Amino acid sequence: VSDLPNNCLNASSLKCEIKGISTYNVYYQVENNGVIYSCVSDSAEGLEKCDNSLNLPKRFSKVPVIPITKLDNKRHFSVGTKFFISESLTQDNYPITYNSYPTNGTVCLQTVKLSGDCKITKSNFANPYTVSITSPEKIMGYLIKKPGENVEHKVISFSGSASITFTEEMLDGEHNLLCGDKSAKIPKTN
Amino acid sequence: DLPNNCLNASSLKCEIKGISTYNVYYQVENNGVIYSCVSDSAEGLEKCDNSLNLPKRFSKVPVIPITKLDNKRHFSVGTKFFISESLTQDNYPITYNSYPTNGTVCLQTVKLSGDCKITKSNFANPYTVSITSPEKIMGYLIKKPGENVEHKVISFSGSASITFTEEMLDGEHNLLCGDKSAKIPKTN
Ligand SMILES: *[C@@H]1O[C@H](CO)[C@@H](O[C@@H]2O[C@H](CO)[C@@H](O)[C@H](O)[C@H]2NC(C)=O)[C@H](O)[C@H]1NC(C)=O
Ligand SMILES: *[C@@H]1O[C@H](CO)[C@@H](O[C@@H]2O[C@H](CO)[C@@H](O)[C@H](O)[C@H]2NC(C)=O)[C@H](O)[C@H]1NC(C)=O
Ligand SMILES: *[C@@H]1O[C@H](CO)[C@@H](O)[C@H](O)[C@H]1NC(C)=O
Ligand SMILES: *[C@@H]1O[C@H](CO)[C@@H](O)[C@H](O)[C@H]1NC(C)=O
Repeated sequence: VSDLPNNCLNASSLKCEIKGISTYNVYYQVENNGVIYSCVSDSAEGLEKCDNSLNLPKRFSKVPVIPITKLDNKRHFSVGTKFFISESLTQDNYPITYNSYPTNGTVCLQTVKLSGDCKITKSNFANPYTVSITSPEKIMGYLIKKPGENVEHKVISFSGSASITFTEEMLDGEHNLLCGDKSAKIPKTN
Repeated sequence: DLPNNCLNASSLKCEIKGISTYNVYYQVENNGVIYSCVSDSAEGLEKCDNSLNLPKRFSKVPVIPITKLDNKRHFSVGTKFFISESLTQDNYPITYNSYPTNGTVCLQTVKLSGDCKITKSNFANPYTVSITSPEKIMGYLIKKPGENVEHKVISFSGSASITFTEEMLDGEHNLLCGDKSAKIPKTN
């Protein structure tokens, strides 16, 4: 029971400090016996007493996201930010634990986009403004977004299948339905 | 200007800050002010400090950061620089491939990306497969998990014929192409 990564787990038992809050995970370090451990988690549990825990959300959405690498489709696909492990630019890779995985590296904060398999179809059952989204993965996210908006905390998580009926404000020619790695233009009403 | 001083290292005091497998991160000085820079073009940087291992060309196959640390050993094809956000809310101006922005530079272990289909065509050599891809350029590599093979990645357009070597026929090498991986079988 080698418990190196465990130090990040009991943080209800240690002096803790949040260093950063992203849309989908938290960046914090904890002290034990004078040694500092860096941690990244997608779970907000037990971090209430940490310093800088003021804006710690109720829970984190667990939808699959990946970094946006082409900067010009940032406005289109952005759904917030997340913390990632990366390599040090000065080779000072320090020990750090990511979602209870021990590793070496540093912390990167990056704007992210939805990802994963999501099937989009137009439904027979209601109307051309009702769509069905399905996914073989445990959790899949979708977001309806006009480019440039800040609707980052409106990612909806679903398991297996869901149905959406577009509102009228969405039925201009500028709203896109983002689901997993997919983007589909939402039609104009008339 | 935002990209001007930075597409202009040949005439200025340049300094390379890092060289990844697929691009270079440098900075330039003009009239006393420093400008950060990220380019996948090696040209014009010869005069920069720390230029010894600056390659002739950077491969331009699409690559994206590995987000699940577990399957790093299997898919890794080197490292690349990317723009990120300041953790301390101090975002400075950077030019990425002549695209100007605010942010921070990140260095991330990277994997192959894009659409690639592994179809084993009927040929005369048992060890020859055909790969297809609709993208303008696509990349592939033969590696065994953990193999430190970077700069062994191959560009191709439309299609390509891969003729396996002997060593690759241990059941431990994978055909990485785009976002696809396939296991090279044991044959005797
Ligand atoms: C992270 O890096 C450390 C080294 O800083 C690795 O831990 C061992 O550290 C000793 C120093 O006492 C080195 O001599 C060893 O080479 C390292 N062990 C091994 C097996 O490589 C550690 O393994 C690295 N990875 C993780 C997940 O901690
Ligand atoms: C993001 O980048 C823009 C680039 O135009 C910044 O805008 C100006 O940047 C120059 C230096 O690059 C400063 O001297 C100006 O004071 C900036 N402000 C304006 C209004 O032009 C901008 O400050 C950067 N940051 C943000 C949050 O947009
Ligand atoms: C660490 O402490 C937490 C309670 O804050 C508990 O969930 C966990 O089981 C503890 N682990 C060990 C090894 O004591
Ligand atoms: C960059 O360098 C050239 C070198 O002749 C210089 O004249 C000018 O400042 C810049 N030119 C361009 C096209 O950016």
